[PDB]
Amino acid sequence: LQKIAARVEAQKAAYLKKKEELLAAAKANEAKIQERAKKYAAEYVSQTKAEI
Amino acid sequence: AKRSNTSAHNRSHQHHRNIHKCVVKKLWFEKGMNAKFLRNARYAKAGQNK
Amino acid sequence: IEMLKRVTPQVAFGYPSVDMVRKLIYKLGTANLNGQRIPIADNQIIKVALGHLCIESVED
Amino acid sequence: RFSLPRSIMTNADIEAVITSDAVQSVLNEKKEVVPLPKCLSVGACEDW
Amino acid sequence: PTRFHKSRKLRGQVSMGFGRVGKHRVSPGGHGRAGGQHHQRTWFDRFHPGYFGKVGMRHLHLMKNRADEYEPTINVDKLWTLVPEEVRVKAAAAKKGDAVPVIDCVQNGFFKVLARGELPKIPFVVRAKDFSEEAEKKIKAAGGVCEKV
Amino acid sequence: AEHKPIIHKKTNRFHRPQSDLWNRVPSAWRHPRGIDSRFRRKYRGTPLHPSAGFGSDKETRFMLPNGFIPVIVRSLKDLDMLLTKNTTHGAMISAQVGAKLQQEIIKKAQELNIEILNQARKH
Amino acid sequence: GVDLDHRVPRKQRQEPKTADAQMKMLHNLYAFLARRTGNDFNAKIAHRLCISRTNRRPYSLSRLATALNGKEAETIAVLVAKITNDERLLEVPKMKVCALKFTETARARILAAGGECITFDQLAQLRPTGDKCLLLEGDRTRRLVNKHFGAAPGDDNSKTRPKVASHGRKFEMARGRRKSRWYHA
Amino acid sequence: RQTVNVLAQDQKASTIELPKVFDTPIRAEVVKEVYVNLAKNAQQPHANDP
RNA sequence: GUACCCGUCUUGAAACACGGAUUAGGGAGUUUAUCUGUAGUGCGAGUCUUUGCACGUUAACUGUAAAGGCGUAGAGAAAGC
RNA sequence: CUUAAAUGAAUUAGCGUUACAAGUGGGCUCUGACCGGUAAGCGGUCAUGGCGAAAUGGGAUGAACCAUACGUCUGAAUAAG
RNA sequence: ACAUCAGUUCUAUUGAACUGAGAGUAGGGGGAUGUGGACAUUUUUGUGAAGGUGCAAUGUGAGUUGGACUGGAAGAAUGUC
Repeated sequence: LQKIAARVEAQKAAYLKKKEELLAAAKANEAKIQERAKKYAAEYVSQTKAEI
Repeated sequence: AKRSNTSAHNRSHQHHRNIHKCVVKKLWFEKGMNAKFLRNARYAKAGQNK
Repeated sequence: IEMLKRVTPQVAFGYPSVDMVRKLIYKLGTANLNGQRIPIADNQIIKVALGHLCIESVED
Repeated sequence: RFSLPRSIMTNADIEAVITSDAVQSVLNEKKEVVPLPKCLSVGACEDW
Repeated sequence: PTRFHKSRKLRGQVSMGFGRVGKHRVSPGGHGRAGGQHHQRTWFDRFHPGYFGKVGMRHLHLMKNRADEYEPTINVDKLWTLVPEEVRVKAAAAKKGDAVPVIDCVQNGFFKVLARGELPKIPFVVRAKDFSEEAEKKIKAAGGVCEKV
Repeated sequence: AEHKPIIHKKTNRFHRPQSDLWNRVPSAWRHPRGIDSRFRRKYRGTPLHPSAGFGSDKETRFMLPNGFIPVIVRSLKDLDMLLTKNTTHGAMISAQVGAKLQQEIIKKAQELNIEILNQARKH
Repeated sequence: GVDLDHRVPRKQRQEPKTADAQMKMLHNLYAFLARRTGNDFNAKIAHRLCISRTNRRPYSLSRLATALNGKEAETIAVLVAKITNDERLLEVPKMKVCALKFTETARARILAAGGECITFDQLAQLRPTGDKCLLLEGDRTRRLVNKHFGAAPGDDNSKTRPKVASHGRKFEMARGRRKSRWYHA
Repeated sequence: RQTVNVLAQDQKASTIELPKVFDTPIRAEVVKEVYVNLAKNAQQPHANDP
C-alpha cells in the first residue's frame, strides 16, 4: 500500500505527460486537415469545369 | 382412409436451417487402392527409419 | 450490378452527387465500431479506426 | 480409511497476494470508460 | 425431490409437457423388447447389432474356482509393487551372490505373468503358476528366475 | 430525499379474462392457454397482458406516495435495520403488534428519526 | 422488423458452477490476472478453473516425469487437475509441480525426492507472467463413457462399443456382428 | 503452532496447543450435503393402509 | 370508439360440433428396481463398509476385522495364447 | 532439406466438434408449372411464399390476398388503401 | 422517456457506461410467488392471534402490506429440508 501510493504518483505524471503530448499532436493535425478540405473543394470545382 | 402419399413442401426449409459440408479426413483410402502399390509404400517407410 | 438486378423490386437506388454524400455523413453518419453502432460525434473516433488507411477526419 | 483433508489454497484470503509488488509490477494500468458527446466537428466547412 | 421436478412448473399448461395431438398413453410400442424382428427392429439393428441368433459351444456345469476358468493375471512391469519399497532398495545394492528376494504372486492371487512393460536390472525370483514367452524372456534379461507351481 | 416524480405506467389491476362474469373465477391474473382464446391472440378489445413493458423505474420501485420505501417492522429489535438507510427507506409496523408495543415503537422512532408509514390505528 | 438469426448455438461457461469458497476464490485471482496482464497463459488457467470435473482429467505422475525429462530446473509443471501417482514408475525425478490437489500417495513421492508442492495462489506471487512454466492437460477421450460416443454401433464400421451389461458369447455376437449370420455390420 | 489457554475450574491453569484437525478448511456445501442426507436416516418409515 | 363464449379434437369453431344452471370443499406425471447421460461432492490404481460384530444419551450416530462387488487385459465357438 | 516472390475477384461473415432430450410422423393454401376428370370450395404432385403458431391497418364482412410482421407510452411523416 | 433480455467496452468484492432486439401453438431452458409439515435462528399475541367481510396503497405479475368492523386463541418471519 505504501509502494502502491508511491507508484500512483508516477501514473499521475505519466498521464499528464501524454495529456500535453496528444494535445500538441492534435494541433498539428488541425493544420493538416484544413489544406485537405481546401484541396477537395478546388478539386471538385475543377472537375465540374473540366467536363462542362 | 385415403390420406396423402408424400410431400416435398418444406424439405428445402429444413435442409437449409442447418447443407453442412462433410470434410474428408485424408485423400488416400487404404481399405481400397491397389495392394501392390500399398505393399511397396510400406517398404518405403520401413527402410527409411533404419 | 447483377446482384442488384435480382433485388430490383425491393430497393430504390441511384447515383448521389457530392453535396448529398456530404450531408448524409455530417447529419446521420455513424461508425459501426466493434459491432456497436456508435454515433460519429468527433473526428478522433474515425482517426483511431481508419488512420492507418490515411483517412484522418470526416472530410477524408 | 480416512485421512485428513487438504485445502486447495495455502492462504486464507486472496487480497495479500494481489496487492504484493511481485504481482503489481507486471499489471497494466487501470482503465476507465469515457462517456461520449451528443453533438460542428470540422474546422472549415465554409470553404465548401 | 418433488420441488425440483419439471412437472411442478408445468401447472396451468394442460398437457404437462406431453403433447395435444398424440396424447401420452401407456403402450405405444408394446412391452419391453417387443417387436424386435418387426416394428422396433430399427432400434435393435441400429444400437445393438448381433442381438438375434445363436453362437458358440454350450458349456455345462461351469465353475469359476477350477484352474480352467480362474486365471488372474499380473504384469512384469510391476511385481515389485507386491513387495514393500525398503526391500528392493537393499536388493539393488548386492553382489552376484546371495539374498535374492522371492516375489510370491500366488499368495497375492496372481497365477499368470504377462510382459507389457519394463523392469530394472535387479535380481529377483518370480514364483507363479504360468508365464508368457516374452515375460519369461524379460525376467531372464533383468537377471532373475522363473519358478513354476 | 430527492427523487423523480413517481409515475406508474398502469393505474389499475389486471383481471383474468371472463372473471367479471363468474364468481367461481377469481380476479387474480392467469395467463390464458386456450387454443381458440381471443385473449392469447391479442385481438382488439381484449386487455393488454402483464409483461416487462409495464415495469416501473428502477429508482422509484416499491416507493410510496410519501417518498420512502416501506420495510416491515415486527419488533423493537428489527428497527435496527433502518438505522443505516434513514432517509431512503421508512418503517411500517405490523398489524399483529398490539397497542402497548405500538406506542414504544413510535417512541423509539422519534429518537432515531425514522418516518413511520402506518397511520391512524386509533384510540 | 429486422432479419436476424436470434437463436444461440453456443453457450460458454463464464464462471464456475461449484459452490466452494476456494475454487470460486482462485478463479477470481486468475480472472483478475487474465484481464489485467493481458496474457495467453493466465487466460487458459482462468478458463480451466471454470470447466467441469469430467474435463479436468487426472494427470498421472509418470506423464509428469516424461514431460519434464529434458526441461531444466526452475521450471514448474502447472496443471489444473488432480495429480495421481503411478505404481509402475519406480524412481521419481526431483520435480517442481503446481496443481489443485494431489493424492496423498503422490505428495509423499514428490516430497521424498526433494520436489515441490505448490498451490495456485502461491504460484500467482512467483510467476505472474508464467515465464518458464509448462501447462499440461490430460486427454479428454480417456474416459470409458467416451468410447460409447460416436457413430452408432453397426454403421460399418463404428468401432463404438454397444452399451451392454454382460460380455461373452450369447450377448450380441450373432446376426449383425459376423458374416456367417447374414451380414457383418 | 498457535495456542489457546485452558481455564482453571474456578481462571487459567495452563496453555495447550491446538490439534491438527483445526487446520482443515470449513465447507458449508459439504456439511449441508452430508447433514441433509444423514438426517433422513434419523426417521421412521410410515405408510397409508395399503 | 372498440369488444362474437370459454374449454376441446381439428387443415379450419362465434358456429346449426361436443362439455358447461349456481357456489363451496375434494380432484390427475408419483414411487420402486435395473440402467443411460450431464452437473455437484469425496477418495483415487484403487474404491465401496453394507451382510455382520463392537458401541450408544439407542431403529440414528460412532468404531472396525475379513471377504465380496465393480475397476485394474484382451481377442477367440474353443483348445491353447 | 531448401532457390526464387508474394497474400493476386466482388460483397459479406468468427468458424469447427460433441453429448442428452422434448414435441412431431392427419396438414391446408395464394401465384405460376402439371397428371386424371365435363367440371368442382374435386382427387394426386412440383417451386417460392402464406396460414397452422402472425397481431394491427386495408379488401363493408372473411384463417390463406395487399401493406407489415408486435415491450409500455408520447409525437412526426408514410405504406396498402 | 421508461422496462426487460442479450451483447460491447471496462471493473473484484456482484457494479459502471453504451449499443442492439422485440409474434408465438406442440415443446425445451432460466429466475420468482404461494400451500401442509420439519430442523435451526428471531419474534408477535386477552392494551386482542388466526380466520372472515369491505377499503386504501404496493409489485410487470403470481402476490404482499396497511388501517376499520367482526372474532376470542394462537400466528408469522429469515435460511436450509
